[PDB]
Amino acid sequence: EPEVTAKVYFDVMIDSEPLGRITIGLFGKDAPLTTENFRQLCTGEHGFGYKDSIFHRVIQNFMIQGGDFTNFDGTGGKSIYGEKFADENLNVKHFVGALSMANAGPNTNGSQFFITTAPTPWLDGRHVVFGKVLDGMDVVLRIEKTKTNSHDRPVKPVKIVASGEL
Amino acid sequence: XLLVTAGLVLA
Repeated sequence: EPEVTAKVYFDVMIDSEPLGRITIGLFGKDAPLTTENFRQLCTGEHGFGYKDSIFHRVIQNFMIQGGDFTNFDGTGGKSIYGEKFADENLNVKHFVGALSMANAGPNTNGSQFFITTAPTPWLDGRHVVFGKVLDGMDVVLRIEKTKTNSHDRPVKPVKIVASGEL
Repeated sequence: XLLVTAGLVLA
């Protein structure tokens, strides 16, 4: 597994009820452009960011998705390098607790990411794994069970009330 | 299937 260079966090809440904090580690050396994008969206430096956004797609035994802070349905989001950016590294493989980039085909990374809650090998080579949950994995296994409707969207919104850096 | 896309979301 890659070396962790930086640490970010998400304080999560499901409809007024605080769940806790997800501390994430970032593989800065194996995917510098990608982790930088992530880091700066966590702080909010450029005006926009993951703060107040939600996890619009949660699927038990698979993953939880988020990062659409411009449409909240999974059709939006934007990187700090404009609209989209090429995939830096596709050599790192997925594992439970990994941070990976969600996309729309090759070289279409934006701001949407997912955290895996089970083995997703069939995804290797197509999504840039750029980090791992260092702590707050139980907070992730909590969200995973929340009630969703068709389209796998959370009935009660799962919100990132605060995101930052350590 | 089991994909994590941004926009379409298929099988």
